[PDB]
Amino acid sequence: LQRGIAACMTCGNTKVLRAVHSLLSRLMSIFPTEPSTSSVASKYEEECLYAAVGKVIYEGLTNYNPSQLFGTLMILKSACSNNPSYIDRLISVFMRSLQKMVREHLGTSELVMLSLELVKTRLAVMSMEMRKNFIQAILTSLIEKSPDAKILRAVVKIVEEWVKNNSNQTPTLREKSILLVKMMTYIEKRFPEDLELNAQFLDLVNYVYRDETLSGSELTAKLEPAFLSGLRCAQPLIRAKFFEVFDNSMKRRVYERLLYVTCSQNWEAMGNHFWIKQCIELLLAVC
Amino acid sequence: VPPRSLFDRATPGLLK
Amino acid sequence: TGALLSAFVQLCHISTTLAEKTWVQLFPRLWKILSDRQQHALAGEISPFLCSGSHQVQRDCQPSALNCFVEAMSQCVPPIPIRPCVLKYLGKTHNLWFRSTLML
Repeated sequence: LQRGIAACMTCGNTKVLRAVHSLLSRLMSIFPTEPSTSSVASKYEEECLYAAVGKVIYEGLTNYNPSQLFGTLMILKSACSNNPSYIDRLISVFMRSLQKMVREHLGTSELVMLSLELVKTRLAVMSMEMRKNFIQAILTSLIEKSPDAKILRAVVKIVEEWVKNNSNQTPTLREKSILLVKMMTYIEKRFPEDLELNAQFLDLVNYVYRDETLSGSELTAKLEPAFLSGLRCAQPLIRAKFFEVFDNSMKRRVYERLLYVTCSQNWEAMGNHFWIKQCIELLLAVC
Repeated sequence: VPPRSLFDRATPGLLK
Repeated sequence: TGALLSAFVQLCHISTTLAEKTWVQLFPRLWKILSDRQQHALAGEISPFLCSGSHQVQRDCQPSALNCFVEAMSQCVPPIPIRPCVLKYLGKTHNLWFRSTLML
């Protein structure tokens, strides 16, 4: 069967790639082609013949779409099922098609981008040469010019997972804060009605403010508008979880809170809001 | 810059 | 009492009207309990906060926050120190025309 199933890997789609996904259960065992040479497989590789096509598929997609796009999606999902790592050579040629399809916007491309962001974010190995371009493309397309809300929600998910880990330090504070501020700026401007991704971003910033405070305290300076917006949001649970952290940061004394709200708090970032109700919140919670 | 933070509880000028 | 204040605040959240009034009616109550040492500094630093520079986006807000804040401040018993220039500025920019004239 190793000689035959390879034919299906040639992207004879006819909606059979979903059936090729069935072979993922087999790859969950070892998939030893990445951690070592390809010759470490024992009479089930002829994963050499499959990795070969998975690598060569970049040809048509980079030399120029939905067909080859879904083919790449499924083949990289199957190959990256068990072993999350893969050689940099294929990334360097595949991530070009990402931007090429991104700038082509002028339906399945959304799912392709979702899968690609899922597969690429597992490991970061570039020496800040192309990774810069990766983060720039992210912040300029998935946040600024993303037409669909699902891809924005997915990038919010990936950056949440990035800020969530604590062990190993794959992300860095600079690009993290850049992504966070670009989100704060655009996510609420271009998607005000879709409260789902807004609540997700607000939960992300609430976690950033709540957990890992001993490590990060400079990032809070730029994200003041995000915190204020989450405090004045129309959702009661988000407002409550934001006020519970806004209150504990100050002494439970009426004079201290009054001085704070009168000289240390800047309401400019609020924006045409009746912020005095937050003053009522703060003055009545200390009772 | 000093270890400042707009979210902190820095309340200056209590008697100044 | 904790069950009353939480629901009171959650009710003031949704209604901008009849919540401005709560601040106008509660702030002077707070001023009453503040000692002279606290009241002096608070009144001396409120004017910088009445200006507060870029806190002007409320210029087009119907119930501008500065309106409610200066109303509450004026409704206190001892609030002597307030500059007339800032009063006229608030009256012109914000919807404080007649209140500012009465104070002046």
